[PDB]
Amino acid sequence: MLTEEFVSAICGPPLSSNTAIAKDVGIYCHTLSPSYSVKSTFKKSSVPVNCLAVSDTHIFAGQHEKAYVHVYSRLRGNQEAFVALPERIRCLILIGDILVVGTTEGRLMLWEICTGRLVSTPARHVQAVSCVAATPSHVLTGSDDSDIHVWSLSQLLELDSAAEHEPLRTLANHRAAITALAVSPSDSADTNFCVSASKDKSCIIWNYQTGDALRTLIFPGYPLCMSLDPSSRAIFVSCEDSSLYVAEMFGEKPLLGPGSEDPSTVVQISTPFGATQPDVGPASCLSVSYDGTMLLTGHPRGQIMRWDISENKSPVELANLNAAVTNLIFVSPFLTSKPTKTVNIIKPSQAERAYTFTAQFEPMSFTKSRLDSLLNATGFPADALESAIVAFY
Amino acid sequence: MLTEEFVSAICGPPLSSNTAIAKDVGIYCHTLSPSYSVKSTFKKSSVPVNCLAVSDTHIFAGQHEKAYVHVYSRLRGNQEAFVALPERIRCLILIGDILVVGTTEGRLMLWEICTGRLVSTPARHVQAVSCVAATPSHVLTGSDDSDIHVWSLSQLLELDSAAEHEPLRTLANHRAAITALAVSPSDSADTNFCVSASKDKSCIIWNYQTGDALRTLIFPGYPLCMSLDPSSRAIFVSCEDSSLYVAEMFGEKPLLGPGSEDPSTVVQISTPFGATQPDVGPASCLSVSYDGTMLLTGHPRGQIMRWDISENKSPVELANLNAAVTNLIFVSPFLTSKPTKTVNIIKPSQAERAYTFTAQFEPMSFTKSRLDSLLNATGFPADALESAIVAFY
Amino acid sequence: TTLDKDLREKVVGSLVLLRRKDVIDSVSLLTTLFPILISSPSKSLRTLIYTKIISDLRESNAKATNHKLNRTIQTVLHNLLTSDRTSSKGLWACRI
Amino acid sequence: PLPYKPRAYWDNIYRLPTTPNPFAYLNLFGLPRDEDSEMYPDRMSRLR
Amino acid sequence: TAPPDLRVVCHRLASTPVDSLPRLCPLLINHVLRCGGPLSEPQTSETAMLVHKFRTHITSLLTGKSPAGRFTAVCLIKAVIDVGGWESLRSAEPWIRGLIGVLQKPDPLSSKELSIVTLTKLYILLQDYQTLIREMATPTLPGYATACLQLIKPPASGRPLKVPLNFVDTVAWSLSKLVVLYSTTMRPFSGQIKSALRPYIAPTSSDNVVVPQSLKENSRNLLILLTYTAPKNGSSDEWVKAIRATILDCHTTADQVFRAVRESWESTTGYHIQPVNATGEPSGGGDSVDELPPWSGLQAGAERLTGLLEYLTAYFNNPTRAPVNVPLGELLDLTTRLTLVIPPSLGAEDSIETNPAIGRDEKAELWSALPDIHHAVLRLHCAIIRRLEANAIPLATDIIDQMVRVSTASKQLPSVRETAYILAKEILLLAGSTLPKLTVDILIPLIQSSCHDILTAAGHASTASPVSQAASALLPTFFTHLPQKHLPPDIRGLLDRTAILSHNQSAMLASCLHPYRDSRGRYYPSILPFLVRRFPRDESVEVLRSNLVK
Amino acid sequence: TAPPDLRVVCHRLASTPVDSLPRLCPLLINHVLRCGGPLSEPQTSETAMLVHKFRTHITSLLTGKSPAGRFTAVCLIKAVIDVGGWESLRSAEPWIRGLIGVLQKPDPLSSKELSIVTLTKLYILLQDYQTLIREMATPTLPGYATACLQLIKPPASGRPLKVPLNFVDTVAWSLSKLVVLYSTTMRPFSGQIKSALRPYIAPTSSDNVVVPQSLKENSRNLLILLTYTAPKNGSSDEWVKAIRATILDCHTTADQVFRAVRESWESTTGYHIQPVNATGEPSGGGDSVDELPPWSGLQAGAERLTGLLEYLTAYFNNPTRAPVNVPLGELLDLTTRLTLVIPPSLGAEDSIETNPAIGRDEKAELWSALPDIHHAVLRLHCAIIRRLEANAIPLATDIIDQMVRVSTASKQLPSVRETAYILAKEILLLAGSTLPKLTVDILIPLIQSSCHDILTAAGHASTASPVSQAASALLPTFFTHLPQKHLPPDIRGLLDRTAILSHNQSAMLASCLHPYRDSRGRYYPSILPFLVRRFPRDESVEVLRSNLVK
Repeated sequence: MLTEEFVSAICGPPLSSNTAIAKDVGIYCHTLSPSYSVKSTFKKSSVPVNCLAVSDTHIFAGQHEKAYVHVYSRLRGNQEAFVALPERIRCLILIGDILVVGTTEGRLMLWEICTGRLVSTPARHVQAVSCVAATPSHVLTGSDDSDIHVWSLSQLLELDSAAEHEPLRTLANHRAAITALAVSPSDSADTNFCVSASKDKSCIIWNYQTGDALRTLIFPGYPLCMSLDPSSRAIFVSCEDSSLYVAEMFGEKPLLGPGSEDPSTVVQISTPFGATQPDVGPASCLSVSYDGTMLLTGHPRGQIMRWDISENKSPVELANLNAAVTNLIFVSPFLTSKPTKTVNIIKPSQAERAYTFTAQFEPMSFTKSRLDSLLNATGFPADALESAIVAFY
Repeated sequence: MLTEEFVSAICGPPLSSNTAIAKDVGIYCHTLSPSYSVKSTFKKSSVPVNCLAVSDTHIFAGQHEKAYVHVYSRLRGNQEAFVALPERIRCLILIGDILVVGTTEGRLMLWEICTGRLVSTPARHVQAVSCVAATPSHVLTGSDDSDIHVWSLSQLLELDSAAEHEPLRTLANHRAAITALAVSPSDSADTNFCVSASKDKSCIIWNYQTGDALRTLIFPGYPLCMSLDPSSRAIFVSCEDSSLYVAEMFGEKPLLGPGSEDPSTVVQISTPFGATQPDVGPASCLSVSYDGTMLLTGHPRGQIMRWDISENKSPVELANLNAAVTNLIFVSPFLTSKPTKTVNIIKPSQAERAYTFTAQFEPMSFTKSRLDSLLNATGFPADALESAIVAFY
Repeated sequence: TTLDKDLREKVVGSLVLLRRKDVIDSVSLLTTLFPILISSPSKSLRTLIYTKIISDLRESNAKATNHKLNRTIQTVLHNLLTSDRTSSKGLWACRI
Repeated sequence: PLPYKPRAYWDNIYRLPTTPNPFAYLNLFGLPRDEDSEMYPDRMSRLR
Repeated sequence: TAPPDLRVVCHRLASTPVDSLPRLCPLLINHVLRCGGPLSEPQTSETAMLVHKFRTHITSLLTGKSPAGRFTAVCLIKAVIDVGGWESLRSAEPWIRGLIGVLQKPDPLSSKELSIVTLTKLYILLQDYQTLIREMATPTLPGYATACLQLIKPPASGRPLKVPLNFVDTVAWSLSKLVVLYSTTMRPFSGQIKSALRPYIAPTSSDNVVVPQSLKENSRNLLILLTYTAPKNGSSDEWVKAIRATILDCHTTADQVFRAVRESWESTTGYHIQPVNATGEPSGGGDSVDELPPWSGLQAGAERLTGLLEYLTAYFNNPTRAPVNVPLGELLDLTTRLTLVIPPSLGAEDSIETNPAIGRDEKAELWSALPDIHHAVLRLHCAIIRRLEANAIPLATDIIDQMVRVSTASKQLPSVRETAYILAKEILLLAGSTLPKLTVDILIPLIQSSCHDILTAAGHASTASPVSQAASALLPTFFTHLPQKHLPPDIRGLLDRTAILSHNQSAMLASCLHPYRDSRGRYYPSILPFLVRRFPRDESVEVLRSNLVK
Repeated sequence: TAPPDLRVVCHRLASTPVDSLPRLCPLLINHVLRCGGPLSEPQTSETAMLVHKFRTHITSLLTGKSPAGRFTAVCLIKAVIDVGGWESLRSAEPWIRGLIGVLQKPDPLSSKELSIVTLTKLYILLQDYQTLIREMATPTLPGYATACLQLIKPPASGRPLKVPLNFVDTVAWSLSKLVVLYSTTMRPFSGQIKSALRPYIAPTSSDNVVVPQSLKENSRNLLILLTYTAPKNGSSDEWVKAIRATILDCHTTADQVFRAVRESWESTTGYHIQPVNATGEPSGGGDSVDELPPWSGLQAGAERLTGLLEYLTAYFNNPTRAPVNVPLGELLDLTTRLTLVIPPSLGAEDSIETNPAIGRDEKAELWSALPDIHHAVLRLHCAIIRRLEANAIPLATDIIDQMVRVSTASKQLPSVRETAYILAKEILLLAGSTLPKLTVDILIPLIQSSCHDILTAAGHASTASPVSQAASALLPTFFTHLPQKHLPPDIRGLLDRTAILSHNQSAMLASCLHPYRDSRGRYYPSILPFLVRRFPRDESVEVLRSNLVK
């Protein structure tokens, strides 16, 4: 089949005194398919929830209650940077070549990992920015003040813009701290959506380009983390009562569509797809495989659980990392052709300089010639060979 | 300014002795937009229901009480051919360059107008074939035996055919004579459907490739004529109660789609969109405009009436033709590029001849050269110009 | 076809009057009148349009023979006859 | 503005137009329109 | 106030030396293309004054002694007739004589070729206005044809052509463009054109002259469009006579090519294979006008047969003036005969019947020459499919068998596999949705070969290849226009995996639109999670996701 | 036994004389490419005997005195390396020295070009095997480089090149392929290549030599990729120094071409407009190594600036060995300076503040020189977008401003409009979904111009112009990646009319999937009745029919 790989992160001290795993090790890179093996380890980090980001070249990991993002070179096996930020990190993600960070002070920062720019927003939030998500066009930031703000990426990344950055909208129907955010694959104004998850026992589906609250879902326990399936059919949600629930959006009673109910009508979900024992604990992080058949959870006692969505079988324990697994990210098994490779990163510096972009240019056949066809073609093209003959004669 | 045109045909003796309307004129060709006018006339024709076909070169008109098809050249604007088919004609359609004829004894005739080759199927229908619909891979023949047969065109028409042609499937959930057949423009195995109107006051929506009945609709009157809207959203039906109904596939109560009910459940339509007076008569034929916003209905009292779905619930008479209007067919306002033009037709003949195709080859620019770029490019191309300069020097 | 008779002969007479006042050209007037002449169902309209065409030809060729206009009209009539032999529309060209 | 309709976006594609005189802004089958005969549906163009 | 482009033009032509004017031709051409308004105005302002001066300078350069000035004049005339419209058209009457004088004078052949292109553009543009054909095109066109035929005529039997075959190609292209529009004027030159372009139709290895491909299709197009010049409306009769004569020439050449192999083919049209001499090399052709130039050798016979098949392809690639009777039955019989003789697998030489007297070296030459013949037959089938469209549904059944037999005979040939992929896509888009179970079963090795080519190019067993591109274009057709019920489950799984690994968005769209049904009725899983994750922001993928999930 | 293709190859090579071998070359190359099996096997059967005899024939032909035999040997070596693999790679050791001898001998230049192509392909394929590199490529590369450099070396100022510029282009292309893989070997030759290809980076009209675009592009690519051979990992430093020197050369040339106008542009990077004398024609360049050959004249300066802009484009078109610091601030400053010089409209000569000491001829030659420079700037922006994608989102706003300013300045220039359409498609696909109402309002005239071009091509205002093709490729983007809430109803109506009347199925689908809300919040009726009636069985409507799949 295809080789799925995933990355795990650890926060806190080791729970058990004696273990086979080394105590210092903070990041593991594994294989899910076809067999479980530990590809690599990255040495020193303590990553909180939603403070990990994986690219094809680097691994960014925020530290626990420090303003430090450890940057590790995935193509070299070592640690490249100890990048310091003005404020401590509550959450961080990576989009393209921009690390998007929500701080402890209600501040949103964008770090261009290739140029060195560090765009800072005014503190529109009044508590810590708990969760962050991004599109190619928008940035969603939900915090503990029951407020989620939508930001324009181009407006945030404008070079000479000196006016104070302001959110376009404020998705505010929640009444407690926002725990998780997820974003639909589409970016069109009429058909996209974003799912929130908060401590008000609920999840709200929004249209984050119009401000409309599309759906309200009540769980028996407040959600901790969630993940959409690849086909955007279901929202797998972990709750505080050690249970995994499935919110099927387009099923027998559609949450959205022509057969849906009124948006003011609230849908309550009470059927758990999966349950974990109090020994294992509730799932701290969720992630869904490339195919969508397999689901991985991280638990504060170190267990990694595989759940078969299709077969609906019992969960299977893969390995124990001896401490809390706060993050689980899958890397796509296929590769996307990108003409610029971020071999090295630039640390954030605030000084008067020209806008400089640092990357390595990859061969992408951006030019064409009549001799490239002769070289690449097996033998010669008939017309070119015949022209060569008549030029000879 | 696009011009929308339709072609009308009449049958039977004139209803009133009016010297203004010419007695011998059979077929009219009109303009619908921007103003109603009569462009052209074709004389000596009496066309019953479903015996009119039109294409950019020719008009085919099967005759009432004759086994004759009159072929009219639109380019020359006159009587080209009097094609005598061996057995009687009840209906005919045109699909490309083949005329498909449903006969009164239950046979199917496929006459290639370009090669002059006739294929006669065995009489699988024990009574008269009332309606015939065609797609470039299928032919659907519904007859008075309460049976509808599905045939493959590639199986019906091939070279050196000696085996008797057998239909692929038979759709016989009706209990009366099949009045009308319509087919969705789709050709996929699962997304297509066909709607069949019969004298048991029922329309059935079928998936004819799988032979499954998707929906059943009951009307107070049996449907005389029936047409689908261009975007495949709705069905317009006339009834014997002089009333015209509309049925929507994807409404609040959807007839088809995921929100639809079971196929065995039968929906009754009782809300009339429009109605015509007793002296007007029930709509003998129905046609839908290119945009789909407007409908044309022909009634046996001789008048053609326009229905505007959005604007006017009451239909508006365009003109009175003093004879029973049996067919209305629209012509697309856009010209279609076809590599062959059928300037002259070939009569059907039974003789031992090689398979010959007769058409005028249109200039489609299939051959391209490097000098064509210099010819059709304004000025000279840069590379050819510099090559010419170098070879001059 | 749909206008009132008095209004439509007034429109034809006013077009001929504009030709007399030299607002419009004889070729434009004749290309307006002739298809209506050959395709109109109204006998009175056909008669008056034919009369106006004859009057326009007489007034054009009265002071000097207009060879270009005569050639164009003769070519138009010849095309009308040549287009359809079985049609009865050539009797108008015959009468002209 | 009218409030949010949960099933308007897909019904605009899968249902017939309910607007009286639809496709009037296209003017595909009509005569070309000058400035006076052009339609100005919104108050922005009307005010301009 | 004349435009800056116009006054730059007049100043630069006044100041620049005539010999270095060809180097400044790219600048002057762009400036004249910018000069739109001044050239189109009807015939004192400075604009009109300098337009008159510019046209006077063009006439001076055209009638001057300098070949560089003549080259610049040809370029400027081409730009002016491309820009200035009807005024520049009617002010081009001396320019046509000057362009003929450039061809008549011993000027460089680049200047002659640009004059040919400019004159062709003139004669094409004059077709819009009826009076301009009366005044300019018809008086000067016999002179243009006389000059072209004087340049293209072989000066002597022993003396070869003084001009290169590229100039021959340019002349053939221009005359091909003009015989369609001016048939009755080009009628007297039909005899000299047909005799001049005779060797270039089906050149062999025995001609000792390397004929370019472009000259070959241009010669084919000219000799097919010369039927326009038939008097008393004999265009259709000449077209049918010529195409049937070409089919007869194909059969007579195929006898000499296939004399090694005993054929079981029979003719529905009634052609009988005449006996062939067993001794000596195969021979054909004659010095007569109706025949092609002679050839000797089996490779020469195969090249002649391939050229004749390409001539038949050009028959379907060129238009006709009047409706014609296409001999579809004769063409199908010819293709059936030429496809029934297949190359063996390794060790089937003893299995298939052969002539005993003929040489084993000639045998090896024959089965080395067969794939080119099958390639030409498949290309002819593709052209027939393209021209007839839905009228090739009667012909569709035999083309499938010919394609399958050819591809299974030579599946080691990338070109044969490629043209099989294009032909398969065409015939499946015409009649593929109702193919029977036997046809679906015999098309299975083609599916496996196409998927293998796609996977080999993707690396999941390379780079972009024509075979890979043809198979990638063919891949969505296996879902859209092939019966899924007749497909075995392994073929459907291979197609889905091939689409996923090749990242073919259209193939995944087609696979999700057409789900697979097994014998029992169990729904095979969709590949929609792959499609949405790979192409998330595509509008078709969004509709598919929002509709299939519901 | 032996394959028939190999048998025919051996028999033709035995029987055919050497002089007639080049006209039988398409036979031999095709049969050798068919014979992939026995050549790939390591090196008694008939197959092995024929392969040994065939390699002996190749060696004899390449060592032969006959240029025809040498040409046939070159083509046959290329075929053998293509379809022969690692055995042929090991046996091709004397073939390298034979090919270099063919280059050194006074042979025809087509044969030399094919030898160059064969050698380049051979080194490309040799790069895979590391032992074969040290065995073959390391000793032979100085000889091949020396032969190429003595071929393309300028003999003297008075003596022109004996070889044509297309052959120089082939040499430059081969060296461009080789410097990337072999840096240390090409490091001694880096000095001579720069002096050899200096006059082809930005040629002007004052050099009296017409230089081909392929030669220009290959010389630019080779002088950029020569930084691969920089010692001590100085590739990035030399790349930054070279691009900064190119930007400085653009600025200095811009001063000389813009002496006529008063510039309101103030640099944000540090450059200052040095005074330029107002007497005489503008001039620049020099004879030193660090600067381009001299030019004199405003049009020559415009050509120099355009060539330097294309050289800047080649920087993003070419790869880099190590990560490099791209001076994006300097590039945007330069493009802002070049796009702030707007040519005046008709009857607006007093609109632009200008130097009153410089005459009309220079002024109105500059007003014609600007559009080509602006087109080069737009192509440079297109290259930057195509290289960076989401890293150019910070550059999104002002490039739109430059594009709008240039398009409104040169609405009457089709090439400028076409390049503006390409750049607009790229920027709107990048960050067009969140543009504000002001940006939409300033992008409205480009929408109107594109719709007018499409309707002009469709005949609803003929062949398809490149401007029309670029606008039709941009029409769906106006729906998919543009805020429809900021769009006027007239613009949406014009877009829908353009899509329907031009039969753009992607645009009709985008209109159906991005409906326009009125002021009431109600959606406009969808185009879909037109899309189904124009393309009934297309994938566009087959996707929208996904609610019936079951």
